[PDB]
Amino acid sequence: MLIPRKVKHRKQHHPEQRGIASGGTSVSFGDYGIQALEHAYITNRQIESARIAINRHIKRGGKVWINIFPDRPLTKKPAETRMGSGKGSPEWWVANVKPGRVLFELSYPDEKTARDALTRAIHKLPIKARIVTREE
Amino acid sequence: SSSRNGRDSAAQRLGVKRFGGQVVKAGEILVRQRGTHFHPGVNVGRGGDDTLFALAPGAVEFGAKRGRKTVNIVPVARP
Amino acid sequence: KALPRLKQRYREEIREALQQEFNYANVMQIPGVVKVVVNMGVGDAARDAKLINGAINDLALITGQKPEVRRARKSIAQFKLREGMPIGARVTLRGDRMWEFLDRLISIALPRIRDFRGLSPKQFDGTGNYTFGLNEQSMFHEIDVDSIDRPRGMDITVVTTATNDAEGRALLRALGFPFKEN
Amino acid sequence: DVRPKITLACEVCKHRNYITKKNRRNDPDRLEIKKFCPNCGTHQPHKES
RNA sequence: UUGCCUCCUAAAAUGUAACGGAGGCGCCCAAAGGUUCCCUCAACCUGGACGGCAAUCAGGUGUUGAGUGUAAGUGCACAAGGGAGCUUGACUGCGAGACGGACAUGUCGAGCAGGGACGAAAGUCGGGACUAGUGAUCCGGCACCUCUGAGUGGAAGGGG
RNA sequence: UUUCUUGCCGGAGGUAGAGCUACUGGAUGGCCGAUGGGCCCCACAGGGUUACUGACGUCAGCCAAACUCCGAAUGCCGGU
Ligand SMILES: [Mg+2]
Ligand SMILES: [Mg+2]
Ligand SMILES: [Mg+2]
Ligand SMILES: [Mg+2]
Ligand SMILES: [Mg+2]
Ligand SMILES: [Mg+2]
Ligand SMILES: [Mg+2]
Ligand SMILES: [Mg+2]
Ligand SMILES: [Mg+2]
Ligand SMILES: [Mg+2]
Ligand SMILES: [Mg+2]
Ligand SMILES: [Mg+2]
Ligand SMILES: [Mg+2]
Ligand SMILES: [Mg+2]
Ligand SMILES: [Mg+2]
Ligand SMILES: [Mg+2]
Ligand SMILES: [Mg+2]
Ligand SMILES: [Mg+2]
Ligand SMILES: [Mg+2]
Ligand SMILES: [Mg+2]
Ligand SMILES: [Mg+2]
Ligand SMILES: [Mg+2]
Ligand SMILES: [Mg+2]
Ligand SMILES: [Mg+2]
Ligand SMILES: [Mg+2]
Ligand SMILES: [Mg+2]
Ligand SMILES: [Mg+2]
Ligand SMILES: [Mg+2]
Ligand SMILES: [Mg+2]
Ligand SMILES: [Mg+2]
Ligand SMILES: [Mg+2]
Ligand SMILES: [Mg+2]
Ligand SMILES: [Zn+2]
Repeated sequence: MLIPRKVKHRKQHHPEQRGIASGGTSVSFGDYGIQALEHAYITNRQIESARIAINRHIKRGGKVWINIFPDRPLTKKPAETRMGSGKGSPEWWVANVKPGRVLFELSYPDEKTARDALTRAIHKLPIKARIVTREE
Repeated sequence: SSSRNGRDSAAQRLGVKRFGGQVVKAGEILVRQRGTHFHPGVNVGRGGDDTLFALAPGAVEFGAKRGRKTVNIVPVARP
Repeated sequence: KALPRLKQRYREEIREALQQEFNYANVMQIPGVVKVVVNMGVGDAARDAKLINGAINDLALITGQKPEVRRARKSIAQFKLREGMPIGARVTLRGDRMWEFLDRLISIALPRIRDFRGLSPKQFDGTGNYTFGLNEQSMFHEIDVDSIDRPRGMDITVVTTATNDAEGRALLRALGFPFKEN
Repeated sequence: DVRPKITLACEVCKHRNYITKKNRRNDPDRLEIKKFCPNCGTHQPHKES
């Protein structure tokens, strides 16, 4: 449930989602990480569910890094309302992800359950992603 | 449910409207700007509203002078 | 055709003692006293500014030259203070006035201090600077006790050209204010 | 009205030439400045009506 | 909501809409005008009792982070910043030439003549460091004028 | 032919993109951490002798139509 404490302006236009991610293309906080493939809108609830999944499997050891923060807001009017008449209220905050961006980072000893937990996180995200190690 | 925004102002059509390398008349206005984006040089005067104009005939030349943007009018040679 | 006794002491023995005792490369590396500033801020002018005139009179009898009234550069709604009221007094002693005032202080006030235990050495900021604040204000002999109505503040400030704390120690101890021993 | 509109009149030829705005709360007294009156030919102080 | 001003949307000349996103305006200054001159902060470590976390502060790293009437925007430390001395150019008569416009509208401007302001003089003075603070037509009032005056002087009336 | 097109010459921008120990905000994990700018005994003197808080700094890695220490291709204006 990652939500920014405050934002200077509470509503923003439709973000551009074109191009290839340049920042955060390589993983360096730990050993293991996950890299995305397609363009997407990844929501804070999805981040929360994925982090819950990672910890819910890795248990005692290790720790998690998250390289993204869902601070981009989106509006939605309630149903049974004619279109127009101003903007709707913001419902969920999203983090726009570009291809190849590193989403989560792990540092746990053994490859078996490391890859297992990373896959556990993969299966909860809406877009394709792959395992990447610290070695290039 | 309604909105309280939606009002705006007019457009006063600001900006640089005379560029370098051309010939300008006496008293010709060069740049319309709010503050000091440009600065006066030789033969350049400043109006009440921080506009820049020419005092002499010639050709406008932009330049840089100690981290500043200044405009000048060179005395083009009489044919 | 006149020269103060403390200035005489400084130019005869204090500078040569300092010079020989720290072995400076040149002679005028001797530290020297720079400015003497005398002032105080009442703080209650936000409610009553009448006592500012009394503070001015007190300063006038203390230094002999007219003080100042200055405002506050910021507004504090919590203190019920906005920019524009005069907050305190100001006056400065310079030159012969420095030497005469330092004489008067060291020779009249410090011996008389009620329950004087000296002054600690540890109130410098590393380069020999020292301004500070006193139990009672009526202490100088130039002011009379019968005409005072409330305890206000007053000032005795000495400063140096000193580069750091070593010569601050040296010159302040040569001059001889009641430094504590620890 | 906070902002009365007062006119400035000349003396020798007595012409209501200039007009200016002022705050009567802050300026109870009359306005005293100098201006140039065109028909006179010389500067002469103006008094408000 | 209907007028005006600030920014973005506005795609690096101007422009460019929506019941798109954020805010303000129908003043103030006889000084907050003008001349000339003096000087530069705030951030900073320490404390004769209050007085402390901050009052004022000297020392002495400190190129703007304090700030420059009223929102935003641009600048301004080379000041448009603070103070002081004097004094009203918030002139008249204008206006080369320009921006700017469907049209009525808005903006700048060297120079000449009279009398001044500051400074010895050089020099500067056609409101406020700038951009919002605003309203067409008709009809009615007042001062002054070597304008006219329904057959004689006029005057009324009609004019500026 | 003053028009248009093209080559070259003289031009200011502030979009795309990228970036932050460069400003306005957002954000992940460490290190000394004196002094929570502070509390197991309040000593005017031994520590979270106790899992906190830990500022400044620092290691680094991101995001912003109303952020630009940077900044194109286009288009626009003028001359040959
Ligand atoms: Mg980046
Ligand atoms: Mg998926
Ligand atoms: Mg003006
Ligand atoms: Mg002006
Ligand atoms: Mg020093
Ligand atoms: Mg007039
Ligand atoms: Mg704008
Ligand atoms: Mg433009
Ligand atoms: Mg249209
Ligand atoms: Mg409003
Ligand atoms: Mg003045
Ligand atoms: Mg000082
Ligand atoms: Mg001024
Ligand atoms: Mg000033
Ligand atoms: Mg003309
Ligand atoms: Mg002129
Ligand atoms: Mg003249
Ligand atoms: Mg009508
Ligand atoms: Mg007749
Ligand atoms: Mg008749
Ligand atoms: Mg008549
Ligand atoms: Mg031809
Ligand atoms: Mg180019
Ligand atoms: Mg360029
Ligand atoms: Mg800009
Ligand atoms: Mg971009
Ligand atoms: Mg920063
Ligand atoms: Mg990086
Ligand atoms: Mg956009
Ligand atoms: Mg940008
Ligand atoms: Mg364009
Ligand atoms: Mg061409
Ligand atoms: Zn007259």
